[PDB]
Amino acid sequence: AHKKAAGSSRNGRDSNPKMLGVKIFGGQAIVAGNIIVRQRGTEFHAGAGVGMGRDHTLFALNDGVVKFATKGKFNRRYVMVEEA
Amino acid sequence: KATLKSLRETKANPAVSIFVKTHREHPANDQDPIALKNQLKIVEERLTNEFDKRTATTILDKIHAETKEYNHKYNLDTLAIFASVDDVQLIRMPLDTPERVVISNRFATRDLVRDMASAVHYYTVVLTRDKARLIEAANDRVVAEFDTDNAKQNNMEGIPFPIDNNGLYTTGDGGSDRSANNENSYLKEFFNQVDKSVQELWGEHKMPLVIVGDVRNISYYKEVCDRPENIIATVSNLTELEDGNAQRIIDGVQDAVEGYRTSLHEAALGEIDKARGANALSTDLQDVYRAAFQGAGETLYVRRGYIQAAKVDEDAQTLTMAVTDDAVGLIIEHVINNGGKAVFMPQEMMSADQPIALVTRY
RNA sequence: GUUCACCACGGUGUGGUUGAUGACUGGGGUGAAGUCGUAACAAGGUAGCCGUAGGGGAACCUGCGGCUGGAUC
RNA sequence: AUCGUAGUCCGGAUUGGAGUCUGCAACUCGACUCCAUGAAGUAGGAAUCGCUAGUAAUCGCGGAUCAGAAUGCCGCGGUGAAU
RNA sequence: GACCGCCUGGGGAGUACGGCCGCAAGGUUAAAACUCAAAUGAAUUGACGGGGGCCCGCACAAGCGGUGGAGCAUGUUGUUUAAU
RNA sequence: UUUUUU
RNA sequence: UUUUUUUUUUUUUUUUUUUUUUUUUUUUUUUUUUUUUUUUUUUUUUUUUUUUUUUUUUUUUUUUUUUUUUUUACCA
RNA sequence: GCUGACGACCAUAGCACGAUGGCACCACCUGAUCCCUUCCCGAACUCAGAAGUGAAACAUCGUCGCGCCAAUGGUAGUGUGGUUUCGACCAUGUGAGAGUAGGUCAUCGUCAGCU
RNA sequence: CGCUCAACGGAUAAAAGGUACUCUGGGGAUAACAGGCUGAUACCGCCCAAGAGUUCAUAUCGACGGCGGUGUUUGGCACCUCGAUGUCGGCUCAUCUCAUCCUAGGGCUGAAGCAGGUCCUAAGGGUAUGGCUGUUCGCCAUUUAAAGAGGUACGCGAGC
RNA sequence: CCUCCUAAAGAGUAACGGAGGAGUACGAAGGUGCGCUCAGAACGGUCGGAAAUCGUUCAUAGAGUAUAAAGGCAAAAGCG
RNA sequence: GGUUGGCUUAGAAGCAGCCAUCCUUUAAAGAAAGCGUAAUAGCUCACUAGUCGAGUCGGCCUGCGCGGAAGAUGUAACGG
Repeated sequence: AHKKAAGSSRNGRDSNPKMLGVKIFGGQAIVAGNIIVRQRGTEFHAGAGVGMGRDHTLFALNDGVVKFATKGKFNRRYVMVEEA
Repeated sequence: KATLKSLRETKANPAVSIFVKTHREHPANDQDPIALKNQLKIVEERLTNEFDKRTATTILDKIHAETKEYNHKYNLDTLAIFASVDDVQLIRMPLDTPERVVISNRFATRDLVRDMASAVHYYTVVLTRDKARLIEAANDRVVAEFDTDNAKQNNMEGIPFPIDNNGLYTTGDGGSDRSANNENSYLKEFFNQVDKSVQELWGEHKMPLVIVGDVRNISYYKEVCDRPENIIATVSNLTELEDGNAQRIIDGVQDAVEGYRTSLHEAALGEIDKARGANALSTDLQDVYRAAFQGAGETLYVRRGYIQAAKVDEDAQTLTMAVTDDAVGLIIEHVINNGGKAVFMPQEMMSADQPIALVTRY
């Protein structure tokens, strides 16, 4: 092992996947209760027709069509459920 | 001013150089005070004879103010005193010189010149089946040990010293069996890696190296060395290669270092012969002095204790036989001052019939 | 002349005695204002000394017997 | 009479200012005077000194040296113990 | 007076070596080189004793007041200076 | 009871 | 190498819990002494191996390196 | 024409600088009895009011100083098929970012009030 | 409500070792030898030229760096062989390579001569015996024109 | 078990790959209503300074978020 | 030709190194591009004039080539 080089650096940990991301994309039919976005924080904000859970899950409050839009003064990404 | 780089530049008048043979052990050093007294006696008498009594008295009181606290139980081989009208500098030397007094413009520094010309700076590679060490050694002292806290090992592409033999066979893994009898090959490759580190370090300094170790280890290393011409000595009777300290190792290599210095002095004879054949060697004291004073001599070869008094004048460039107390000292001073080299050859290698030679530049 | 006998040289072996040397080691002596202590000389601060044994860096200590070449009594 | 136990109406160093003398001359480097300031110091560790009676302790007053410059030296008396 | 033993400067040394004796510890017989001008005995005069006896002094004890802590005066050391 | 040295 | 143990005053050793640095021996100055010991009084004295890091605050918590000890480093 | 409320939109809408505005409106403003305020404070919140002023704020207007937006062309990358000296290249389909020219001192809706 | 059942889907409430005295079933699914792949390391070569060489980079040597060749050291991998491919050294007997040790031909030289140093060509032959140690090697003694470097299952145990 | 990367712009995705955390805390640090806005810098100011508290002016957050990291956070999810 | 430019250095004279690149006779001639000397010396070069007489010089890019290029049973690195 001639040059004293190889040695202890123990990091072989990693957490399990969380399966986040957009579940229902823009223009899709949706029924009330369907989860649209699983996220950490409000990467997307609930507009009209969609609510937010305690883990920032966005879900449909009513039936319709999912719409994504950027709006407001903060240029926030919003997801809406339009009655279409 | 305790150095050769200050004694040659302090050009006083009168400049008195006194040399006393001293002894390191008791009761040999019992007669060191008497020797000092006798040398100061002749110093006083000559100073009064050649100069005025007032200038002898000031110099002698200055010498006495420095020699009154001298401890003769800590004497080296020689006690040199360099006195002036204003300053006195006494130094102890491990060189042996013949007791004498030189009164001149400059301080008699040929013994310092000889001591500095005998200087050998070298590497010590200490080998073992389990490890390698590297020491830098000047003459008889260790300069450095080449451990973890060094600058010379900071940017290294090889294994830094001290190098452990962490071979797969030494730890018992790796893919080899003892019934294969690969141990000699393993030792050879380990010593090859050791030589790689040695060459990497030597490229930045380029000094000769002494190989210390078992006879078999030295053998393997010599067969594996990438620059075996730079090896000057091999010692195989040095003890405690792994635990003993660097000073102990350097103490144990001193016999081989002295043999190396002797070999260099033997080699100087061939260059003297080449100059003699090329008609560029002067051996008469007059010719040697003239060439040295006019800066024609590049190498001087003295016979290590060839003192000679003469009448020297730097107007007609003449040197008549006896005055200057050390005409050879003046020749050495001129050769060194004009950018030459001085070599103090041993008595058994330079004949007493021709005790001085000068290889000239033309 | 030959042969045998005696025998000098010389040879072989194995011892004895003794000179010079020998890594290393034991003590003795000399040499400086060295280090450690203070054992003895005063009752020397535990009287000392003799034999002997054990012990201890070192003078020494301790036991057993002996002596006075022991002061104070 | 007052102060009434306080770093004070204790202590008087140090510093600022203004002067008087002596002396050719007071910056280095004099002594006094005045005003202002007001420092440490609240009884002193280990240790250690003098004293047996007009003594110790305490209080002043002189002199030599000396133009000026004693808290030192040499003397004088006052009060005056303990053991 | 008879016979026997022993000494011949101090160390080295009652040691070494060799014998003999001893289980051993050791004993016994017993050198040399070298080294030093002394080493010793008895007595004398002193001095000294963590020897004895007797005695004195602010020596202690019994007391009074201090010094050692502060500031200042003065002297010394050390340091510093051209010199202190 | 505990006083080493020069 | 690996796993543990640690690194602090002159030395050898204590801490520590995030809110601080310790005995002892020294060393320096005193004092006793004819003078030195001994002894007695005073004192001084810590980048807490280094280096990132966390904290308002770290010698202390994390991480790295570096000395130290140990204990291991085996089968052909 | 202007002002205020609520919105669309979320910098070509912003910042900076300058000018205009007090008849309505708005804002400062006056006072602190009362409602209600202050871990203290009539600062803010609140109430009761019109002596003053458009100073500040605000609104509007002006500009290119900053910001912001931003082509065209080219380049990089890239799906598929092929080749390759493994850098890439060819055919086909796509095609940035940066940068440049340039643009920008917004545009609209509902209601009320003064003119 | 009671688990560092933390080997965290938790075998039992309850549990360490040794075997060179060993044994069975298997594996070239997987190590030790040798082959293969690779070439980091190694060895050899070349490029640049700071410097040393008294002057003078390039007679000789070549710092800092760069680029290759070989398979050749130390390694990496686990492809072959575990219904067996015997390990080191010696002996005997070899065979090949050339990066040449001697002998042969050369250029340069800090080549006067004698001796060398480097590099080019060259593989036809030749290329010690002993002391120590199991040694290969290595050191040492004495030689020789020289005592070459390697490959061949680190050639060769159905040859010892 | 959690966070980031590897992970090739949906998800998922391995290595004895590269980096860090967890095995809790809290009856308020939960609910609601109401209210508020941070860090830093400069200037002025008693002790008081580089930095305490006070006043002013800039300041989309360069702070905070019980804790690792990521993603979020002005209707603040931050602070009373 | 000033002139061995100055400095430095034993010596540094165009030519170890450091600091300028000036002037003069000029058709031209560097305070010198090399060899050389211990240093000078010496031999060349740049440059100019003459002779001859027609094309010539050196960089850049691109294609294909050359050297760099040594191995082990036998050619043995187009299968022949």
